[PDB]
Amino acid sequence: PQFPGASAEFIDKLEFIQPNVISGIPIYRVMDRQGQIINPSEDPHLPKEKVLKLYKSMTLLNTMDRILYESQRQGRISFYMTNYGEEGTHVGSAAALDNTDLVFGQYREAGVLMYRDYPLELFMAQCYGNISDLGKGRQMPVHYGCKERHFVTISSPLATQIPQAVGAAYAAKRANANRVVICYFGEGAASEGDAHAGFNFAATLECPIIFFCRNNGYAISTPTSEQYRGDGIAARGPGYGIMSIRVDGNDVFAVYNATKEARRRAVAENQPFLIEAMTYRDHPISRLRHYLLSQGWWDEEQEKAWRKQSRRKVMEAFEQAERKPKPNPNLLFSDVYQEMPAQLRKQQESLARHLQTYGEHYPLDHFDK
Amino acid sequence: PQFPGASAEFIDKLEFIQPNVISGIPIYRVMDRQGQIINPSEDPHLPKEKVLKLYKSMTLLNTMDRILYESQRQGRISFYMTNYGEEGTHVGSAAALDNTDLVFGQYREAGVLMYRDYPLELFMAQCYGNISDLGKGRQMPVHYGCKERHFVTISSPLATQIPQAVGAAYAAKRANANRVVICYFGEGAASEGDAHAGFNFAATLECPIIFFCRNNGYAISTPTSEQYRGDGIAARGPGYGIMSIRVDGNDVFAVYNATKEARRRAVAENQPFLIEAMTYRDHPISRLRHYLLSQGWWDEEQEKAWRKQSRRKVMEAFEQAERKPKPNPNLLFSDVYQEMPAQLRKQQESLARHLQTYGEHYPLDHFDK
Amino acid sequence: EYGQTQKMNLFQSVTSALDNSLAKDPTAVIFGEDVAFGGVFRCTVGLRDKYGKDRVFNTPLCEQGIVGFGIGIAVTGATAIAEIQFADYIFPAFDQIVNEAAKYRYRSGDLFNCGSLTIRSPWGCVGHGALYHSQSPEAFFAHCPGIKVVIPRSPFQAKGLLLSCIEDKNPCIFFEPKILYRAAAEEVPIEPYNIPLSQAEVIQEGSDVTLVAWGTQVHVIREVASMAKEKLGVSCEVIDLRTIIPWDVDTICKSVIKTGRLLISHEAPLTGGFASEISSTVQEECFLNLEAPISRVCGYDTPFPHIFEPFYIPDKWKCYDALRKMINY
Amino acid sequence: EYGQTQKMNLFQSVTSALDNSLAKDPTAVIFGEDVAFGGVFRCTVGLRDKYGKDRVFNTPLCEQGIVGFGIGIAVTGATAIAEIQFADYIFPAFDQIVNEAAKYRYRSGDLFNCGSLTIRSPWGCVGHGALYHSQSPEAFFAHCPGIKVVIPRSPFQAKGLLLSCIEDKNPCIFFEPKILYRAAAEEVPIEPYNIPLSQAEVIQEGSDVTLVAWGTQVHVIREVASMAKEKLGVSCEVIDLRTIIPWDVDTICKSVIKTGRLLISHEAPLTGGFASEISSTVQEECFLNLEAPISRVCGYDTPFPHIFEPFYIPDKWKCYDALRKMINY
Ligand SMILES: Cc1ncc(C[n+]2csc(CCOP(=O)(O)OP(=O)(O)O)c2C)c(N)n1
Ligand SMILES: Cc1ncc(C[n+]2csc(CCOP(=O)(O)OP(=O)(O)O)c2C)c(N)n1
Ligand SMILES: [Cl-]
Ligand SMILES: [Cl-]
Ligand SMILES: [K+]
Ligand SMILES: [K+]
Ligand SMILES: [K+]
Ligand SMILES: [K+]
Ligand SMILES: [Mn+2]
Ligand SMILES: [Mn+2]
Repeated sequence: PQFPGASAEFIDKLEFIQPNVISGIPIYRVMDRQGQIINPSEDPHLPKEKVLKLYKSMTLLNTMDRILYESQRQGRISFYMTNYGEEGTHVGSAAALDNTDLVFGQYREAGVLMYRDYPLELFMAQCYGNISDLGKGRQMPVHYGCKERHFVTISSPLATQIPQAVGAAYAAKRANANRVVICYFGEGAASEGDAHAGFNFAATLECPIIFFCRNNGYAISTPTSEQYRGDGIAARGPGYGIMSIRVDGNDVFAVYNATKEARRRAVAENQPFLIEAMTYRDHPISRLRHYLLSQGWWDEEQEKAWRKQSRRKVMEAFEQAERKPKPNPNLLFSDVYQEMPAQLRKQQESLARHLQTYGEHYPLDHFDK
Repeated sequence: PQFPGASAEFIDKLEFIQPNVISGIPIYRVMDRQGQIINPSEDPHLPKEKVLKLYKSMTLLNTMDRILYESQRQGRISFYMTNYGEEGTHVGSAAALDNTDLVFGQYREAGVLMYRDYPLELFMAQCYGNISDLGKGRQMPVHYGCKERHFVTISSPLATQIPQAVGAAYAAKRANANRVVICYFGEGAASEGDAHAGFNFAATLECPIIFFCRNNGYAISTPTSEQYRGDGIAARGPGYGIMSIRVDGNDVFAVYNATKEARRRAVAENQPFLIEAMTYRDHPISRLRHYLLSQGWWDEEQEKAWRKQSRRKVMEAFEQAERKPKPNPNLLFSDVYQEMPAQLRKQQESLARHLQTYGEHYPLDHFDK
Repeated sequence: EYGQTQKMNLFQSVTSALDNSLAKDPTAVIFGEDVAFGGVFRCTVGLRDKYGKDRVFNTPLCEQGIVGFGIGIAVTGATAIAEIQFADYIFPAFDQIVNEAAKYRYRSGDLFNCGSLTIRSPWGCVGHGALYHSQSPEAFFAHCPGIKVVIPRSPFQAKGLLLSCIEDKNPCIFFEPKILYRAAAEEVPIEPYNIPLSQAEVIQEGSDVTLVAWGTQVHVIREVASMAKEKLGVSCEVIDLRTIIPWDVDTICKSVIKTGRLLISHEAPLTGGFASEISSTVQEECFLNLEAPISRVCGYDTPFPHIFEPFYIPDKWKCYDALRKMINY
Repeated sequence: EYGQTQKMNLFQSVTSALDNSLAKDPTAVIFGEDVAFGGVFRCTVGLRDKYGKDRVFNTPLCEQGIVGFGIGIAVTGATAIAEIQFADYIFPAFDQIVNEAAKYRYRSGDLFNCGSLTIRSPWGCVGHGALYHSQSPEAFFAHCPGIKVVIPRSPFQAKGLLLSCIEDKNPCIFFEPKILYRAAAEEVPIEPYNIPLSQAEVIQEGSDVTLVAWGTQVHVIREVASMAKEKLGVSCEVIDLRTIIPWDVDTICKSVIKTGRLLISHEAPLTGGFASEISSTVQEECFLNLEAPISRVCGYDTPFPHIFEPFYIPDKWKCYDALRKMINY
């Protein structure tokens, strides 16, 4: 065969290629539901202090979720997306990254920020859009961003970060400072055309990026039987020439091993990797707990003490957030462009005049200056 | 494993799944370069009259290409896209379809119209945008359409027809009259997000559609090494749960067998099929010629006579096209909406007035009324 | 007027229109993200159980594919009613909408068409929706010959305008003001009825000034009419445009010819907003009647902010103050 | 003025700007469909051999991915100069452009930005390009706070405006009038130089009427200025807007304040075209000076036709006739 599009032999028999869906890409697991390491040769033997940091980040994230979720139900904040079931994927993968690796994601990635030590007061400031929000109160709650922690500000439109992440990985390659980009998205977001753009560009442009797809069987109400008919998202990787694997998202050690190894090869080889972590819409926290217990690294007393301390750290940050003023309304006009166009200043000026005369009708009491 | 997104076992060993690119999906072939049937059990034994119709449609298409291409070079028409190397994919696949199967495509599908007996004068009318164009002269040359022959009008934006074709297949399913849709596109167009949309919707909505991808190794200047890194487009089908095959696009019999069998199963099972036909940017016409000769169905004399008759049919249609007037300029305003909005009539009326006064400055001589 | 009615809010009046469509048009299907279980704003509740899973169904999460798929259905003559979950996410479909749906009939000489397509989508601000749950994209579509853009102001207007869009033989975008989905209910007929497209409605007559708006902002300018009459003894003529394109140029010029003054208002940003099209047209046809500059009271030229929403929107006070100055020009 | 110059046509002045950028900015890369071999309009010829295959490279055929990829580069601080092969095909990227690039800085509190992004694209009619090789999409982008849209009228204007877009710290769309790529050449400096954004240019002063246009249509209204002076002894002030947003409101009002009359012209369709934004603004700021209605002479509200192009475009005769009536209003 002499065709430039494909390397292949002839076949002289008509045979359609069938998807293997019933017996799909198997799910990599390191520890069972009792926290037992299943195959010692796969054990990462993470040191105690790091593993406890994993546990504590997962649980502190869960405490904050509980509080902010209830806050949403009471109408004190307008929107919340929790991390339940996603603590393991996010803390375990973040731990395998370098601190300066650039992270793109969307709604279930607060675990990454938590592992990277983002202050509770800042998760709070964004949710309340208060003066302490470096996002200046402009986006809906849970749209976190941190330039210091290399965490690209979340946006609501699904899958848009995927080809952007590939660009940032291309740019990193050129800069030659050994960094990877990771890009998280859900299985529903993987149906958008921007996922096909990102996947394809990453392979043809040879970019050091890890695609991390979290598959929980649902996109809002839509089960996966209605989202795709192939063997999940992992089965799609090899079709773009991307090395792919599927892991148990309830096993922090399995997420960690796959992420660590993807990072090593992506960076060395300038090639993309796809990790599909399976989760539920048995739980990453309890599974790691059973592991801590069996090593003698945790116990009931420590667990109750930590539950109490984390609750109070969260509530201290919560109460302080609720009490801060919102930013000056002047800030609705800045950062539209880097500079402020004169015609936009003129609109800023019209609001100032408007509030001089009609301000009694606006909630000026809560906003700074 | 209890995850709703995937049916799979656990694995206890970290193993990334690798693409098989060097040894890809093999290329289905029926007849060799000498027109010899390679494996008699795959022979379609098409009757002589049909096979001659294939030959004659391929060659007449090639004659028209030669003439219109030269016409473009001389500037008598503004644009032309030829069918060289694509005659086999298009005539062989059209022949496997029912006449009422709906066809979507783009620039290399005139072969389908030719097999379906679209008059030469109408291919010409569209290229010249003359009064006989049922497209009313509105689109660039080669943007053919025929409602009678079930051939959806071509548009320039690549890949847009792919999810549209899936919709028309869904609608056909509901109507229950045993029809399939076929959708042709190139390997470059398969990189657009609309291809990922179409492929995915076809599988989850269970649509009777054949995706026909023509892979010639290039999209304008861009070789496939720059277009994708997986094993061509066929390798992507199984990832969407779509049954896929790759064929020799220089072998009309191989294109015919795969198309026929895809149509049978798509219609029966309400499921999509993907055919990737490999071609060059050895030739479908000569290969079928060697087959005709070996059956005793053609010869030099018949070939010279047909070359002469087809040249004259084409030139008769050509000269007549060139001599017809273009449509009335009134027709630039109709069909924008079904009805014409009053504000659009008002603009029609302003042109009429404008031409009353300034008409000497417009090429009114060539346009009807 | 229209037979037995029932108190419906806007979401309910939407389901009523969709139910009536499916009942009388066997080709019609409704599809988009999460429509099967009733939709995230409850606009398709009960319809899949009633009419079947082949007629009311979920697609994958892909907007370009939702519109492209809908166009393909409509090409066969079947009615396709697509939903985009928030108007903010219609942009991935912008190429299918603008390069394809809008041009389908023209470019084929009317050999093919997608006139049986309707795309319905939640629209406009909601108090806390910030950048991507708040947008009013109508002006982006207004520059595209070949689509219709329609926006109602209440439950009764919504059902009758949606029925017209569904039945009209041109691709239509119907934008549903989401802040009204569960607001006050009004009486809405149970059975089908139509309100014409490309026709504005004068909901209050007046003599001193014309006010034009659409969607939720119609209730804003109704209150401004009250304020003005009360505070300034100024008689406002209040007009709901309803159809963005093709728009009712005639009704708006007739009014401005009578009053001599115009204020247009919309939540979308000023620059390139649809108020500039109405403004420039009105100026061309009514130039000799204009007593004062045509005013546009619109959102600022910024993205739509979360926490600063109260200061962003063109509320009754912004509009009243603009009207005041215009009266004294 | 600017050192050694050379006769360049517009395509050449583009390659000159791109070459100068890559020479002085080591982060800069150029990517899109078929740019490696020089591009389908020859705008990147020689640049990959000169600067390397990692800096001037082909992407897959996917516009949403081209813009998304470019945004990701720019997020790291590197200069990304993306090409979209025809402005007509920019629409698949409309969501990345409008929901992402344009909002990137705002929504992050300036923690992140894509200001080092420029998207350059062929634009406007070409004699025979019909629906999808002819479009002028600027007005679709004008309603989007956060992007800049820029359009030059000649080789010299092109290089200096493109250099500003490349260097400006905001995402820019630069639209290159393709019918000028190989038209008349003019002297263009070899070395880099900048023309300011958001600044119109008065290329001919006059006293009776103001004419505004951009791109190729600037040469149209220059000829209309000649016609008018010759046939009517009417003194036209001729203005090239250049930047669509943010636009030079000041220069245009100053002129209309002097002349009392305005005609705006563009190839894009009338309805929702950018002329309505200039018209409505000028009317608001210059109301008491207007001697006659502001005229808009634009393409009709239809898709752009193949064979009927000569009758579609707002040519010198259409404009002259509109000016005539305006003079006699
Ligand atoms: C472009 C766009 N369309 C639709 C939505 C509405 N939406 C917000 S979350 C979501 C489901 C996403 O599912 P998946 O990606 O699987 O993430 P998960 O919620 O399961 O974690 C949808 C449809 C959106 N934000 N963006
Ligand atoms: C949306 C869009 N982008 C770019 C183009 C320009 N274009 C016309 S043909 C072509 C190459 C298409 O290649 P492929 O799909 O492989 O078809 P082939 O020409 O090899 O038959 C390109 C990039 C287009 N028409 N539409
Ligand atoms: Cl959302
Ligand atoms: Cl093209
Ligand atoms: K996003
Ligand atoms: K197409
Ligand atoms: K319709
Ligand atoms: K820039
Ligand atoms: Mn999910
Ligand atoms: Mn190709």
